[PDB]
Amino acid sequence: TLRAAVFDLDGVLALPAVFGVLGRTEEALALPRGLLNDAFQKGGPEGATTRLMKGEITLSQWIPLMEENCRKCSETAKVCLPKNFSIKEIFDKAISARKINRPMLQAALMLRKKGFTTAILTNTWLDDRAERDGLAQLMCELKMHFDFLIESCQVGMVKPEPQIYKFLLDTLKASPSEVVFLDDIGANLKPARDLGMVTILVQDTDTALKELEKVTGIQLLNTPAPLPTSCNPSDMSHGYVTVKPRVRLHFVELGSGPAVCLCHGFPESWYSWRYQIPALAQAGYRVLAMDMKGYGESSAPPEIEEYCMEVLCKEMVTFLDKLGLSQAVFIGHDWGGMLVWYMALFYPERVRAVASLNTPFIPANPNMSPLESIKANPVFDYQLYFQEPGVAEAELEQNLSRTFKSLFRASDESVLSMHKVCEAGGLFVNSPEEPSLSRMVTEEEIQFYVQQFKKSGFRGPLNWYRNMERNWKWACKSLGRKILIPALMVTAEKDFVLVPQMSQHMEDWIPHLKRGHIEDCGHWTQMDKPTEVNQILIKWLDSDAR
Amino acid sequence: TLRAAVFDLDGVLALPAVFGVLGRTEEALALPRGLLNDAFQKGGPEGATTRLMKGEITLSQWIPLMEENCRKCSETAKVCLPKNFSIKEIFDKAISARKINRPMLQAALMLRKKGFTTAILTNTWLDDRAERDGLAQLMCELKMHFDFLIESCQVGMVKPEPQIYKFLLDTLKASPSEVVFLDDIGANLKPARDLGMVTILVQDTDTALKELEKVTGIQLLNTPAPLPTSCNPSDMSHGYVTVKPRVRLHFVELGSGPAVCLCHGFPESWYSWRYQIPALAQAGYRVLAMDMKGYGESSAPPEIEEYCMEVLCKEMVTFLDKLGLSQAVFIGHDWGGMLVWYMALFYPERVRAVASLNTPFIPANPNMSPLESIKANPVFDYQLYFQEPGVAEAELEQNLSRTFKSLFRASDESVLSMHKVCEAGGLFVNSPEEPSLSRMVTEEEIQFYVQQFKKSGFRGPLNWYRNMERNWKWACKSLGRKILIPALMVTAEKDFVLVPQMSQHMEDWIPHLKRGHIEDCGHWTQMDKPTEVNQILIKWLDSDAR
Ligand SMILES: Cc1n[nH]cc1-c1ccccc1
Ligand SMILES: Cc1n[nH]cc1-c1ccccc1
Ligand SMILES: Cc1n[nH]cc1-c1ccccc1
Ligand SMILES: Cc1n[nH]cc1-c1ccccc1
Ligand SMILES: Cc1n[nH]cc1-c1ccccc1
Ligand SMILES: Cc1n[nH]cc1-c1ccccc1
Repeated sequence: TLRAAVFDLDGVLALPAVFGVLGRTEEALALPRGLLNDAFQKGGPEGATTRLMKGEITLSQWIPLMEENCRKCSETAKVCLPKNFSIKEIFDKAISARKINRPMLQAALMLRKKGFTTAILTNTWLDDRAERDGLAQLMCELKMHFDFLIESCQVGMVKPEPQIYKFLLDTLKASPSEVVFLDDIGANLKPARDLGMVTILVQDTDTALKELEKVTGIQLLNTPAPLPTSCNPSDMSHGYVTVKPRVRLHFVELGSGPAVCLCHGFPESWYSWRYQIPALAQAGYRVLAMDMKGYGESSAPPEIEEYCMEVLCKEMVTFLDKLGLSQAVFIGHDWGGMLVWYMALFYPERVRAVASLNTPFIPANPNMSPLESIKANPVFDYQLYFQEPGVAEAELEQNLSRTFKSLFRASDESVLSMHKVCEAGGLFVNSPEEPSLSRMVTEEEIQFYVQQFKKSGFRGPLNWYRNMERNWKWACKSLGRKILIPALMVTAEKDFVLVPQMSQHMEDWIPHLKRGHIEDCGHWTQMDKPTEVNQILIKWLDSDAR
Repeated sequence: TLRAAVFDLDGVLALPAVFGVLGRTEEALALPRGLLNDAFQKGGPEGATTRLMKGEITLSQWIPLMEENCRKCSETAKVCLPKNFSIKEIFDKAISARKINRPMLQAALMLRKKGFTTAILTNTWLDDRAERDGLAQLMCELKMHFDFLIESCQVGMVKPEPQIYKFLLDTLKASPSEVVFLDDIGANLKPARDLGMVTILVQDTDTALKELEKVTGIQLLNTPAPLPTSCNPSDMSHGYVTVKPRVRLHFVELGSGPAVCLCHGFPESWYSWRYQIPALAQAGYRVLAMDMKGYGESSAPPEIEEYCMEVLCKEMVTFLDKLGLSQAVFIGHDWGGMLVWYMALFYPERVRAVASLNTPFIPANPNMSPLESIKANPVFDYQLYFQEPGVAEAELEQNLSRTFKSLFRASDESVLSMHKVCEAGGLFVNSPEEPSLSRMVTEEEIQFYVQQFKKSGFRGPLNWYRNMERNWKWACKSLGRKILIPALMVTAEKDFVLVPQMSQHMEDWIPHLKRGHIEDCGHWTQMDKPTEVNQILIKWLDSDAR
């Protein structure tokens, strides 16, 4: 029975294959057929290309050897190479044109998700070209999705040598009959077949996946659209910055490029951004996904005033200072979205660009108490229930599993009365004891939140809602200002508290405001519609944040 | 008695002052004298500029108001503003031209070092211009060196209003007679003088520093060249990455830009790079200063084989993978320098550029055992003393304070026989019990190393020296290769083990190799000559790493 799947890189996980480009170059240059492909494999096991693939020499050392091979091949065939013939130019162009074969990677992902051990087995080289980064990027993206990466130039062996196949089996800890092996080269497939492995000769991707589906008994073609890559907490880089003697902020960090600071809402975690972190890093950004003050591995001081917007914003400025960052793009959701607008208003020089999911920017009304304003909208009734220290902490901490399962639900899975709350006496009056698992979250994801909240509970988080008067006084100082830095407002059609209509007047205060809108999306935007969130954020970052 | 020093930003810590540029623009445009300076201060406490400085409006909102003021001023004076008159262009240019007044900052640094509380008190604005980053960078660099930064636009008060001065005193927790106040504006200096503060009217920096020196009784002018900014461990961002089930790597992180991975030697710490970390981040790089495997907060497994170069290099590749970095510049010293050459040789695609301090690149001799080679050079005798598990651990762990004080010494402060070692029976035979403190290190810096080494001791560190045969076998695979990526070799004149002469044949293997050389420099390069190291590294990074 199959339990491992092995994929080649060139012509399988990345397209197009070398044989095709050498063929195309020959056709473009009107060279004798097979000349370049012939000079490339010249000397077989004793040739320059074999030395390169075994890691005896680097790619830059191999270029001049390939050039000699081309000249010998041209001399024997009595033809002339064009005056401006450059192997370097040809090879630079072909490497950069090579892209991940997305449906093949999709199939590898599905097999692993079903319990298969997956590996990449490739005849590759040590790339020291000035343009090597393009290749490093492709390999870094690809490799993360597999259990193993076996590179000919690292192991000192090449396909079709029999030893690399026994090495592969040793690495997989599998018998040949338990392995499917996919390769676009018939000669490289043969030794695997000779050992008793299932082999797939890859020409067109669709037929290869049909053969793969048939042999594994797992549907790989025509499948529903997969979710974006998520995060495994234990595999992330965890960062810790002391912003003041009693306060440290924890963050998860991924990628290179402009700094993008993600700010979660209530009662959440850096983990609420799990589907955005890999996508934004792959899009060319350095992601800093915070545990906001009062949450997860960040400090959670007990005092209400430690959670006013002025204090929270000052600490995020200190966070940047200590990291040596002059700016960051600030992206927030819910209370994180509230924080990001205030960062834009009070610290524009430190904010490269600002984006909020669900949370609109509404200027403080100096002629009305926030308490007065809140009471007028019945959907904000829970905020009044949250005021009394200890009451909401007791209900929310009673059963963490129940709390998160009740909260984290799609628009059609509501389980709690988002009413009063106060008069019903609790957010969970008439709510199930053991709610059903939302289609949005797995049991494992719920248990992560449960474990995070065992450290500090709900006091710090609830304190974000206990500074209404103080926040209002501070916000009143900004009434003569406008937000003129790049800004994005993302509305969620089915957030029944932070309704899209609440954002309708934002252009009065943010004239250059850009927008996104997500249909059939509840309050938990990032995990409700991750694909849509990623598309909106990346498009906006690439156009307005650089 | 004075115990606090307050500095203005414009015309004191940053030059040149606004009044001068407005004057220059008037002269350049042949405008009536004082026209622009007049439109700028128009309306005094009720004017647009006061609203801007109090933070009522942002800089972008203030530009159009300043333009109207200019037109009213031109109308009354019966003159015409040129057709292409742009306040935006003028102000953009003046902000970018403004630079830190280095001697003034030097004096502020010296006063704080002597126990003064230091602060910046500035009439500033909320910058939302597309070019705001230039200013954010200047402020971020400046602010780190002071106890307080008081900005008019954050506190809603301006100089010369009396309240800002009482606010300043409250912040400093000082009586007016304990404060020196430096300002280039006479009107802004007056309220401080009226309270009883010592005041310095700053015109030319040298005279201001003479007045400052006289009043504080501390030499500030003509002082010896200061050391580069160091690191306070508790103020750094600390990162942690699990590279394998039992191994986590710790690093300190600072700055934005291309990733620069610093790799310390034996028996050191990320802290050995303390003078490089702020300088390289300020130079525009994202510094990742490692605790190498076996050190500080990184894991220290007991097995010798966990410390072979092949394993160490693979883990540094995993470290990059987990951080989502396709490449990093690798800079190493001693064993870190050995690691970086092997990273360049085995993982060129992951290495943006490579630099080593002291450690040369010498290819493995396949016709000789490393043990054979080592024995031939008497300066490497200690490496033979290090071979036996437990012997060197016992001597080095006996008294950590003694160990680090004996090791970390300048070229003229040698305290140990760097002889055999074996026959003398210990690195500390005939060495003092309580060595004198080297001019290179403070007691506090020594105690940091002492505290780091209490966690894992010397087993992991010494294991770096216990893989000679294994490292030699692995290095022999790379004999046909050359290092063709950007590379820098830095020699230290007075390193009596890793002598500059050992690097003499490197161009045979690294044809494009660039070099640096440090005179009167012992083995501990980074702390021996930090200014020189910073100059060499930054110049090289800017030309070859980007
Ligand atoms: C920020 C926020 N997140 N969720 C609900 C929120 C609020 C907060 C104050 C007032 C109205 C609504
Ligand atoms: C916590 C919260 N803040 N704002 C809205 C919230 C919701 C929305 C839907 C279901 C539960 C909770
Ligand atoms: C309380 C309030 N009233 N109006 C606006 C308010 C804010 C402002 C900043 C942060 C939270 C809430
Ligand atoms: C790397 C290193 N750092 N210091 C001394 C070193 C060595 C190591 C092996 C062989 C000779 C010299
Ligand atoms: C540890 C070490 N490795 N190489 C050279 C070393 C020195 C050099 C001078 C003084 C003490 C130790
Ligand atoms: C032992 C040895 N002999 N020659 C070169 C050697 C190396 C190579 C890599 C790392 C440490 C030492």
